[PDB]
Amino acid sequence: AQIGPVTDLHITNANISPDGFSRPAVLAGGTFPGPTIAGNTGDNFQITVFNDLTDPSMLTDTSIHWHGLFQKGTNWADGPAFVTQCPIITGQSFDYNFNVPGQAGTFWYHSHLSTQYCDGLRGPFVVYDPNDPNASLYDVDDDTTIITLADWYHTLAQQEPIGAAITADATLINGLGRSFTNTTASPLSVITVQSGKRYRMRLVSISCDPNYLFSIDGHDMTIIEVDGVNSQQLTVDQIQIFAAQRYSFVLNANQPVGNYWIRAQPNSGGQGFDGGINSAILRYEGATVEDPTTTAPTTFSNPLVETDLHPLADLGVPGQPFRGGADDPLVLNLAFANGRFSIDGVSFVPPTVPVLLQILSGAQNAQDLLPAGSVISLPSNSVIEVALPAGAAGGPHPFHLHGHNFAVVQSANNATPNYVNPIWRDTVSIGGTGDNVTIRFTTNNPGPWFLHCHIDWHLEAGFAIVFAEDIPDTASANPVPQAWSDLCPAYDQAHNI
Ligand SMILES: *[C@@H]1O[C@H](CO)[C@@H](O[C@@H]2O[C@H](CO)[C@@H](O)[C@H](O)[C@H]2NC(C)=O)[C@H](O)[C@H]1NC(C)=O
Ligand SMILES: *[C@@H]1O[C@H](CO)[C@@H](O[C@@H]2O[C@H](CO)[C@@H](O)[C@H](O)[C@H]2NC(C)=O)[C@H](O)[C@H]1NC(C)=O
Ligand SMILES: [Cu+2]
Ligand SMILES: [Cu+2]
Ligand SMILES: [Cu+2]
Ligand SMILES: [Cu+2]
Ligand SMILES: [F-]
Repeated sequence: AQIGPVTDLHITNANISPDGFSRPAVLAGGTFPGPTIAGNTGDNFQITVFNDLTDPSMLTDTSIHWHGLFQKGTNWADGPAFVTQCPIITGQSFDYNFNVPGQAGTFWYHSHLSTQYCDGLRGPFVVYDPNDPNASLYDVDDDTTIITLADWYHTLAQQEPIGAAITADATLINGLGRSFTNTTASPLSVITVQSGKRYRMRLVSISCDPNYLFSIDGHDMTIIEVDGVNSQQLTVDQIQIFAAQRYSFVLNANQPVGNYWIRAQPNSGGQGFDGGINSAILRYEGATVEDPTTTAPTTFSNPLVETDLHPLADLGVPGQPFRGGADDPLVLNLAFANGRFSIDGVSFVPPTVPVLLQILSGAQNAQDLLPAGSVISLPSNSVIEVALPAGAAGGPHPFHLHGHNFAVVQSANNATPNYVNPIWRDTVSIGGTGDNVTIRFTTNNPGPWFLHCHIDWHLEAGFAIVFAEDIPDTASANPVPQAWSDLCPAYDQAHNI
């Protein structure tokens, strides 16, 4: 029941009750989470998105981002509203037609208009590798081995009151889970395994906000992929996974036939597992159909620490092995005050004309681009370093860069940089007060690429900038289809702009 790489995808409103509480939602493919979109490395995806939304309480416009896919030469298909396109209006459709050369791994898709993905438009996106170097580590890798972690809110995203704290009402694992308050014994998700087999579990955070402490009672987890990047095998018994991150791990079904709790503890909202909140079930074939009776340890033996991860391939680190050892070394001042986030003193407010369209129309330096102060040019064919020192309220903030993955030269909670063999990924926690999480990449992908905190509430409140990478080559690199050119006139007509 995976769809793609060529598929329609209808975006609708419907009622759902994933924790026993009914509310309206914004859904892809009629379900929460949406159906898995899948193909093989190098495939041409043609995802024709039909906007059938009618309920303005969750916005009737939409735009979809394919998280972690580089979109080289297809910046117009990336999805962030007012960065690479105007939204699709209701009753219209749009073909996101792109290729995935050189990528294979676990991704996801989500609305990238306002906080709409929180209202339900989120699902997995898997690019399989027919020649996967990790293939011999497991037996089973299919739709039944994808594990999504989601925060779910009873209050609609657009209706979250100004000046009140936002927390979720349930953790959903594979779309099901129980509410933190007024808990009812609604169905839990079951992940089924066969004793003796090995599974590539593809763990996807589709969170709007919390990070999760993920574990499986009685089991350990051997990480083999991080945000699309193959890793050396790293065995852990708990994974702290931040919004929008992905891991693949090998699960060896090597415990007695039985039932085992799957745990996903968010950093906000309900604490613990009373009444079966924050829980799913790992069930072995032949086990009794009943809840697990297992318990977690008080202290985990081998939690994931990001500096323990290393690429499977020899990826290195571009630039020179010291702070500022890049062609374009940046240090961002990341701040929060009075309900708004800012980067270098500027709070992101989406522009009327998408950044890409501004560039195609001839705006040719970043000082000419709107929003003023929110668009930073990057030079072509250059090593970029971005230091992201933490401290802003609401952390730990998982920062994400479109169009690229990056070397994590410095991770949370550890002052030592790694210029030799750090993991590469696309979403990274910037940690806690005094940290200096730092990323590096090379600019080989012309176009405007969003950089933002992936806590969606923080993005909405301004925690973003756009890197206008290689402005001079953006138009030649990214020819645009007529349907894309039609988006802004249709949107602005519908909204009387
Ligand atoms: C994080 O690392 C960056 C460099 O990657 C530091 O930036 C330097 O900051 C000082 C002022 O604090 C400037 O004088 C330097 O020009 C900056 N660049 C360098 C040394 O390469 C930054 O201070 C670090 N931040 C924290 C909080 O540790
Ligand atoms: C803090 O981060 C550093 C840098 O990633 C880690 O240092 C590496 O540790 C490994 C394992 O012992 C050594 O092989 C490397 O040579 C170290 N690299 C550097 C540059 O020092 C360190 O382990 C991390 N600290 C903790 C507690 O995990
Ligand atoms: Cu994303
Ligand atoms: Cu993205
Ligand atoms: Cu944030
Ligand atoms: Cu984004
Ligand atoms: F992305």
